Amino acid sequence: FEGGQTPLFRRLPKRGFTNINRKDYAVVNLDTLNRFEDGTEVTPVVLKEAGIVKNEKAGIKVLADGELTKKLTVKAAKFSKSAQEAIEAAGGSIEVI
Amino acid sequence: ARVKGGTVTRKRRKKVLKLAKGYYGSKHTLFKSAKEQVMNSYYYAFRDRRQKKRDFRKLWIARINAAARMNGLSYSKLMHGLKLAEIDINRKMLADLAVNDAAAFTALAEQAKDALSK
Amino acid sequence: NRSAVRGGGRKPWRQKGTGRARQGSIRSPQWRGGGVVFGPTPRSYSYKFPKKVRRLAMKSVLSDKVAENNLVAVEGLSFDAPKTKEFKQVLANLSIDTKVLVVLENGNDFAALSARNLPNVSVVTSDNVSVLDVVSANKVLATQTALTQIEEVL
RNA sequence: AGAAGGGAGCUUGACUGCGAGACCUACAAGUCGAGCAGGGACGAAAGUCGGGCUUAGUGAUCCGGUGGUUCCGCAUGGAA
RNA sequence: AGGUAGCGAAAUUCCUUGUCGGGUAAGUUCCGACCCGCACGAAAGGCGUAACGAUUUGGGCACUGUCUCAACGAGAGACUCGGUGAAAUUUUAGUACCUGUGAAGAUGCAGGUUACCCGCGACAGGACGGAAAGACCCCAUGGAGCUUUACUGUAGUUUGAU
RNA sequence: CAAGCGACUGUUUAUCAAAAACACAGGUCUCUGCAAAAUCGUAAGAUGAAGUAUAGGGGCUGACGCCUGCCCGGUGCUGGA
RNA sequence: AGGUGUAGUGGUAGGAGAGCGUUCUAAGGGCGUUGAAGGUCGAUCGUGAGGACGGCUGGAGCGCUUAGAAGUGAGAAUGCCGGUAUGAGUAGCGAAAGACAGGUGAGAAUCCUGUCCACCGUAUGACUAAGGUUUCCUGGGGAAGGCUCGUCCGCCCAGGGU
RNA sequence: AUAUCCGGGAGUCAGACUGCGAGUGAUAAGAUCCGUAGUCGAAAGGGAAACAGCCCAGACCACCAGCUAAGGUCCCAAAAU
RNA sequence: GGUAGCGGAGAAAUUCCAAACGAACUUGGAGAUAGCUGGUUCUCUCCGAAAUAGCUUUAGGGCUAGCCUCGGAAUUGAGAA
RNA sequence: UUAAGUGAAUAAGGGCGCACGGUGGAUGCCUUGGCACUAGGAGCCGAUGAAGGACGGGACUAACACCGAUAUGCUUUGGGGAGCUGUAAGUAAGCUAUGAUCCAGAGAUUUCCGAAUGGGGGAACCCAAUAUCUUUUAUAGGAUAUUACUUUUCAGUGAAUACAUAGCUGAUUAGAGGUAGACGCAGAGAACUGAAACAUCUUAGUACCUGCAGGAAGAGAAAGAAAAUUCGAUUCCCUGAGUAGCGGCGAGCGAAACGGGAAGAGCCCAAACCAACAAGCUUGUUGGGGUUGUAGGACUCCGAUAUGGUAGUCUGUUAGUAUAGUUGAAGGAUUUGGAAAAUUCCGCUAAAGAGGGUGAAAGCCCCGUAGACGAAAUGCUGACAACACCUAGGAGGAUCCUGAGUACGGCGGAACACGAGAAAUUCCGUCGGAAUCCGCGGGGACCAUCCCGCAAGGCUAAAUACUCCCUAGUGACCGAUAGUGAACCAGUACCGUGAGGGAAAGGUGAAAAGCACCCCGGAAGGGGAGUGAAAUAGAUCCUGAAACCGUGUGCCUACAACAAGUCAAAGCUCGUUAAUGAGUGAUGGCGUGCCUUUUGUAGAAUGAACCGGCGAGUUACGAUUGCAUGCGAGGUUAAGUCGAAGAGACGGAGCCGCAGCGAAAGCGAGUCUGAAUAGGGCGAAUGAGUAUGUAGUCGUAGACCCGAAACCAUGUGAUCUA
Ligand SMILES: [K+]
Ligand SMILES: [K+]
Ligand SMILES: [K+]
Ligand SMILES: [K+]
Ligand SMILES: [K+]
Ligand SMILES: [K+]
Ligand SMILES: [K+]
Ligand SMILES: [K+]
Ligand SMILES: [K+]
Ligand SMILES: [K+]
Ligand SMILES: [K+]
Ligand SMILES: [K+]
Ligand SMILES: [K+]
Ligand SMILES: [K+]
Ligand SMILES: [K+]
Ligand SMILES: [K+]
Ligand SMILES: [K+]
Ligand SMILES: [K+]
Ligand SMILES: [K+]
Ligand SMILES: [K+]
Ligand SMILES: [K+]
Ligand SMILES: [K+]
Ligand SMILES: [K+]
Ligand SMILES: [K+]
Ligand SMILES: [K+]
Ligand SMILES: [K+]
Ligand SMILES: [K+]
Ligand SMILES: [K+]
Ligand SMILES: [K+]
Ligand SMILES: [K+]
Ligand SMILES: [K+]
Ligand SMILES: [K+]
Ligand SMILES: [K+]
Ligand SMILES: [K+]
Ligand SMILES: [K+]
Ligand SMILES: [K+]
Ligand SMILES: [K+]
Ligand SMILES: [K+]
Ligand SMILES: [K+]
Ligand SMILES: [K+]
Ligand SMILES: [K+]
Ligand SMILES: [K+]
Ligand SMILES: [K+]
Ligand SMILES: [K+]
Ligand SMILES: [K+]
Ligand SMILES: [K+]
Ligand SMILES: [K+]
Ligand SMILES: [K+]
Ligand SMILES: [K+]
Ligand SMILES: [K+]
Ligand SMILES: [K+]
Ligand SMILES: [K+]
Ligand SMILES: [K+]
Ligand SMILES: [K+]
Ligand SMILES: [K+]
Ligand SMILES: [K+]
Ligand SMILES: [Mg+2]
Ligand SMILES: [Mg+2]
Ligand SMILES: [Mg+2]
Ligand SMILES: [Mg+2]
Ligand SMILES: [Mg+2]
Ligand SMILES: [Mg+2]
Ligand SMILES: [Mg+2]
Ligand SMILES: [Mg+2]
Ligand SMILES: [Mg+2]
Ligand SMILES: [Mg+2]
Ligand SMILES: [Mg+2]
Ligand SMILES: [Mg+2]
Ligand SMILES: [Mg+2]
Ligand SMILES: [Mg+2]
Ligand SMILES: [Mg+2]
Ligand SMILES: [Mg+2]
Ligand SMILES: [Mg+2]
Ligand SMILES: [Mg+2]
Ligand SMILES: [Mg+2]
Ligand SMILES: [Mg+2]
Ligand SMILES: [Mg+2]
Ligand SMILES: [Mg+2]
Ligand SMILES: [Mg+2]
Ligand SMILES: [Mg+2]
Ligand SMILES: [Mg+2]
Ligand SMILES: [Mg+2]
Ligand SMILES: [Mg+2]
Ligand SMILES: [Mg+2]
Ligand SMILES: [Mg+2]
Ligand SMILES: [Mg+2]
Ligand SMILES: [Mg+2]
Ligand SMILES: [Mg+2]
Ligand SMILES: [Mg+2]
Ligand SMILES: [Mg+2]
Ligand SMILES: [Mg+2]
Ligand SMILES: [Mg+2]
Ligand SMILES: [Mg+2]
Ligand SMILES: [Mg+2]
Ligand SMILES: [Mg+2]
Ligand SMILES: [Mg+2]
Ligand SMILES: [Mg+2]
Ligand SMILES: [Mg+2]
Ligand SMILES: [Mg+2]
Ligand SMILES: [Mg+2]
Ligand SMILES: [Mg+2]
Ligand SMILES: [Mg+2]
Ligand SMILES: [Mg+2]
Ligand SMILES: [Mg+2]
Ligand SMILES: [Mg+2]
Ligand SMILES: [Mg+2]
Ligand SMILES: [Mg+2]
Ligand SMILES: [Mg+2]
Ligand SMILES: [Mg+2]
Ligand SMILES: [Mg+2]
Ligand SMILES: [Mg+2]
Ligand SMILES: [Mg+2]
Ligand SMILES: [Mg+2]
Ligand SMILES: [Mg+2]
Ligand SMILES: [Mg+2]
Ligand SMILES: [Mg+2]
Ligand SMILES: [Mg+2]
Ligand SMILES: [Mg+2]
Ligand SMILES: [Mg+2]
Ligand SMILES: [Mg+2]
Ligand SMILES: [Mg+2]
Ligand SMILES: [Mg+2]
Ligand SMILES: [Mg+2]
Ligand SMILES: [Mg+2]
Ligand SMILES: [Mg+2]
Ligand SMILES: [Mg+2]
Repeated sequence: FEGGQTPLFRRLPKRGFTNINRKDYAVVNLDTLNRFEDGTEVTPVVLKEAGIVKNEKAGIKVLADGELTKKLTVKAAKFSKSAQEAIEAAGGSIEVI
Repeated sequence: ARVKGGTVTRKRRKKVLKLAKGYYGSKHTLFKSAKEQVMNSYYYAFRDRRQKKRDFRKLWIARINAAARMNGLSYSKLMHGLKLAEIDINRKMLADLAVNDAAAFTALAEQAKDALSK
Repeated sequence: NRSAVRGGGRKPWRQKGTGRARQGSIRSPQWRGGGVVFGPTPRSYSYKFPKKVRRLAMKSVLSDKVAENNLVAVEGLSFDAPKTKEFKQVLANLSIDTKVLVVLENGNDFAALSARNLPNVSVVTSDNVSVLDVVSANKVLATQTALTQIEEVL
């Protein structure tokens, strides 16, 4: 309350809408995948047991923030293009579930 | 738990009343009157510890002035002359000599008069 | 509070003209017999530390007893029938005269019965042992199986 | 008046995306802006042009109208 | 559609104690009259009116302590004594005057002046005395009652369809 | 003796106003054909009336005497449609 | 742990910091009929809130240390309740006639008796409805009630009465 | 020897007088309204007789010690008749 | 005996309805709301304002900023004279 | 001698200090009673007369408690073992080992009023009818029973009116009122308030009123939730989430599903069809049959009369359990004292060292406690038995059935978090109004497709809510101004016409041993003498503060203008927590209270008569910051289960953090804008979080405390007055 001056929120427009079908993915970066040994099968189940991803939301999405250094066969709902290149550049492989 | 008033209230007021012993009527009897007068007494006592220093210097100077004139000199000229003679005796001591040891006060006065002439 | 105290609905006297202080109820808090302002209200005082903190606290008191050599482990405490004098003699056998927490394995009814009446003894079972239990005792007297059970619990 | 005043030709920059940095300022706002790109006007070129000598000519949000839209579309395709 | 009859300085006339006449030694009131009716007027009736009125208003006779102007007497209280015994109020008070000062009107501050201690009967100038959280005044995006061609509703009434 | 106001007897602000205020008989307007209009009530049921237009309701005026002029554009009411 | 040096140390609203005291809880360690708490007095200690120690009173409980929790601190609210003042021995003691003798009694202007006097008498008499609800009668009483008093009472006690 | 910046907690939104510079006012007001400095507010002490706002000056405390500020030195009343 | 509070009754005065009636009394919603007035209880230490701007159905209220306080970060030291 | 000068003492009264009293009832200690809860019990009582009352009952009886004309008790069955006739003494008269009083189970009695109910009525009163009995010669008198109203069923009478029906009489049957000031469902439904005004909105579907309940209620067995592909009645808890949404898009309002738990349970009808009966080929009654969505059933075929289940019954039997009880270890001295439990000395008991009482503080004195044990009677529960009641498989579709004035629609309202909105879903009023298995409904306007279901019929335990009462306990809850209004004869006294409002008031002592007797006094009251450890513990009785009132007197005071103190100070009087002491104080200097509110108050502004007690930032849930601890790219569980109303364990559902950018599709250490490899915004680069504690502040709540005028909703009043 501003003592009767039109409050800041009334001065500003409402914006946007919420998508009923909105899908939000649980983000996993490459530096987090360095925690698994070479040849590991990294899975949403494996990540849940590791405690890395407690809530996968609409699914696991892998992002290329850090540098990956181990060879893995990574399974996830989505892959950023850079993350796919890094995983395969490390001699691993990706699979969309 | 519940904390009832207890004895702290009475203890505190009794201390104030003790400070008010000898005050007139209700001022030594009733806590509110006694507390108000004890506060005023504190205000006076602090102020008067400064004033007593003024009052005694006023007394000594007046007594030194009377003794100075009995030696052919005013107070102000005597203190100028004593300063010229490098005498550091203070007014409490001078007033005491003025009353109790007049011969010594005269000897001081002569030194001051000598210093004034020089 | 003023709403819970009996009566007091009506205004004691008119707002103006009587020369009295204005009052809205005979149960107002400054009245004798009026409602209490604030004051106690029923509530819980319990809260839960993180589990890891609970575990560390329990190990600390147990490790403190050992560090001071106040943990007296006995092979077993057997009694054909519960008799306080006998357990009292066991405490003398082990030279325990101070407050002691006697920690017994489950099912040792007769040792618990014979120990509990002694004013300086506190009895627990190995699976119900709390930090307050341990800290209160100057000494802990634990049977061998009780110690093993504790180590399985923790 | 090295015009910002006056006349004439061609024009539509009274451009689109913007914008380092400043001024002003409780906030919300208000003001100036080099420069970059797109596509231009005038000019031989330099260059000037994001209205007018400068500073007034204005009104938040909510709610509605109209136009556009590679956005969403409550099982799905549509629609609303 | 422009106020007629009647009345009119009026329970209405501001100017206003209008003006003139009467009444008085002297009449801002009263009565009679005049009519520039600020701003009378015919059923929110006009004008008049015998009788009536604890009605308003002016004059007169009688009468008087109303007054000139106050005096005396009776009783009740007051006063003294015996009995009985409240109240409002109250920061503590050993509680003067003048001039000044100061939140601009001080028993209390300054300067000066006056004043032995304690009461009793009296009086009210002050204690901005007591009584009541000013009623006037303003304010509160207070309250209540009232009004309407304020807003929004609504009981009722009415009209149509079913 | 005289003037204002109210015709009159009455009535009223229990507790600051008894009056020139209210009422009044009289006047006038208007509604009401009876399951009247009007009013109390969601209704049933009542009052109006066990009355019936010379009666009942409502508005205004206010004994009596003499009188009560002009305006229907406006607003209401009534009728028309 | 302290020491030196320089500087600083008025303060409303208000911010920060650090403490005093109250009741209760836990643990520890203690004190109490050889006198706890509380009360009261004293010339006591600390920079402050406050803390001891003695005497007296008192007659059962209560400190201390550390930590915890709080209905945790009053001088003001025309605060609430209680007590007691001030005004005061003051206002008032509620429309009127009583006097004296004798009696009763611890005590009588005030109770009883007598005498005269005085007051009401379309009443202050005699009935009765309501209302009250034991106030009626008799014998005792004098704390309170009675505006004084009281031996008396519409009061109190004990009996009775329609 | 402070400045910014980030964050927790406020309080304040009646100001007053004095000097100086202006307006309003009658170049009246202890008036009103700004600017500017100070004091009061929230500041005790000394001086101005008394006297929030003027002059001197900022009280952590003790002293029966000294020096000064404004202002003073014939008596009240300290100090040069 | 009848009429009862969104009411009754009123020869009409805001008149009466159990000693205050522009709308009774009682209990409840209920600790109504109160930008208003009053009150708000131990101590010492450190620091210490404001009475201004902007906006406000706003003017004795509020909000952001200014001014106070506490903590923190950091720089070629950015403050003051 | 004279003159001039100086000059004490004195107090009518007053002041200060001190001592001792009175008044008063603070304080301390204590407690009869309260407050908040936990576990279990029980969750209703009434026409077989309730709740609540009135009036009565005792050797004397005013009150309370008990009881009811069988009255301070009766019978009976158990328990119990020496006293008893309540509070309450006193006298009196009695009872009890042939078992009293007392305790528990079961019965008897139970006046009058009150729903009240034969009629009436101003409750606790009055007045009847009929039958039987009784009193009197008889009338009068007395006793017992029956007699309200409506409902259900049956019978009998019986109108207008023919048969009938209505009415009427009787019988039968069942309701009628009260609560527990709670909890549930439903009808009806405010206002102050918030929105800084206010009509939408909010307060709220709250308060109030009314109906119906039940021990719980309600809901409940998919015309569901969904679209991970699936789940499989309902209820409740955690979470989702202050999210999606709603909203003068304001103030505010605010889900649901999924996930995790508690608890779990399912079943009966209508219709088709069959059979029987009755009636006017159908058209009713009864019984069978049948019960649904991977459609079921009828029907027609075959085939088994089994096997399982139960939310049945005063069916017994049995066990347990509630309602009385029994038993239950161990100390003596010594010191102090009135008294020992304190103390000292040696002992002992403990399945009991919980607690209470006892002449102070007791494991061993008492009541108890741990433990063991006990039931004639009546409940309650569980089994077991009995009995009753339900329970068929498979294959066929020709035909038949599967809830109509219903679904649904228009209009007007309401409920859904959802305010008509694009508004689905549910309901109410009004009008219109389907299909029916090749059908119908839902998946948030609507259509198609797909998927999920099968309305218009009913019932149903548990998990949930609440506590007037009962039993056993608990408390960093109260300790008489508190705690219930009420510790005490309190919903009383008292106030009010009434509704209604509503107090004050606890403490002798270990024991009354409550002061024989004497003395003054009419008494009251004192003084002795006694009792007692103490009476200055004497009933107004523990402690006994202050205001206030008084007595004694060390110092001062009758020339002085004084917020009354302070600083300086003679004199006098005293001697300490022994301190460069105490009280008083002539005289001198200085000096306008406290608080609030103000630019500024000694203020001639406010508040306080005084003293004492009480009296105001709290708690819960959330937000956020500081501090602290644990763990750390991680941190952490919630409900719940076990457990002492504890810690703890389990529980990973969920929540925060680890990735941002965008309205969004979406991309991602980037992303959005843009044509843009540009620029710019926000981010990353350039990492610290999270749980809990603690404190500061805020938000929702009365939110620091007190105060309006008023508003609304039930009631109470015309004994005043119109
Ligand atoms: K041109
Ligand atoms: K005229
Ligand atoms: K006129
Ligand atoms: K004349
Ligand atoms: K007249
Ligand atoms: K008259
Ligand atoms: K006379
Ligand atoms: K003043
Ligand atoms: K006077
Ligand atoms: K009013
Ligand atoms: K009249
Ligand atoms: K008349
Ligand atoms: K007339
Ligand atoms: K009259
Ligand atoms: K009238
Ligand atoms: K006429
Ligand atoms: K008429
Ligand atoms: K008219
Ligand atoms: K008439
Ligand atoms: K007209
Ligand atoms: K017309
Ligand atoms: K003492
Ligand atoms: K408090
Ligand atoms: K007070
Ligand atoms: K008095
Ligand atoms: K007095
Ligand atoms: K008598
Ligand atoms: K100035
Ligand atoms: K300053
Ligand atoms: K009247
Ligand atoms: K800050
Ligand atoms: K004297
Ligand atoms: K009855
Ligand atoms: K209840
Ligand atoms: K409203
Ligand atoms: K408001
Ligand atoms: K049910
Ligand atoms: K939420
Ligand atoms: K709004
Ligand atoms: K069947
Ligand atoms: K004991
Ligand atoms: K049994
Ligand atoms: K809808
Ligand atoms: K659906
Ligand atoms: K479905
Ligand atoms: K005593
Ligand atoms: K004295
Ligand atoms: K003095
Ligand atoms: K005043
Ligand atoms: K960028
Ligand atoms: K870009
Ligand atoms: K941390
Ligand atoms: K925190
Ligand atoms: K509050
Ligand atoms: K708060
Ligand atoms: K009446
Ligand atoms: Mg107190
Ligand atoms: Mg209340
Ligand atoms: Mg008063
Ligand atoms: Mg209370
Ligand atoms: Mg779709
Ligand atoms: Mg859809
Ligand atoms: Mg004239
Ligand atoms: Mg004359
Ligand atoms: Mg004339
Ligand atoms: Mg007229
Ligand atoms: Mg007319
Ligand atoms: Mg007339
Ligand atoms: Mg007298
Ligand atoms: Mg002046
Ligand atoms: Mg003056
Ligand atoms: Mg003075
Ligand atoms: Mg002065
Ligand atoms: Mg006055
Ligand atoms: Mg006022
Ligand atoms: Mg008249
Ligand atoms: Mg008359
Ligand atoms: Mg009157
Ligand atoms: Mg009169
Ligand atoms: Mg008239
Ligand atoms: Mg200083
Ligand atoms: Mg205590
Ligand atoms: Mg308190
Ligand atoms: Mg007080
Ligand atoms: Mg007097
Ligand atoms: Mg008299
Ligand atoms: Mg006579
Ligand atoms: Mg007569
Ligand atoms: Mg008599
Ligand atoms: Mg008698
Ligand atoms: Mg008397
Ligand atoms: Mg001024
Ligand atoms: Mg101020
Ligand atoms: Mg000063
Ligand atoms: Mg001041
Ligand atoms: Mg001098
Ligand atoms: Mg000279
Ligand atoms: Mg009027
Ligand atoms: Mg009245
Ligand atoms: Mg409310
Ligand atoms: Mg400072
Ligand atoms: Mg505005
Ligand atoms: Mg039941
Ligand atoms: Mg027996
Ligand atoms: Mg009857
Ligand atoms: Mg509002
Ligand atoms: Mg025993
Ligand atoms: Mg012993
Ligand atoms: Mg809604
Ligand atoms: Mg539908
Ligand atoms: Mg419909
Ligand atoms: Mg299906
Ligand atoms: Mg159930
Ligand atoms: Mg009480
Ligand atoms: Mg007490
Ligand atoms: Mg009480
Ligand atoms: Mg004593
Ligand atoms: Mg006593
Ligand atoms: Mg003199
Ligand atoms: Mg003298
Ligand atoms: Mg002022
Ligand atoms: Mg004052
Ligand atoms: Mg004064
Ligand atoms: Mg006062
Ligand atoms: Mg009534
Ligand atoms: Mg009546």
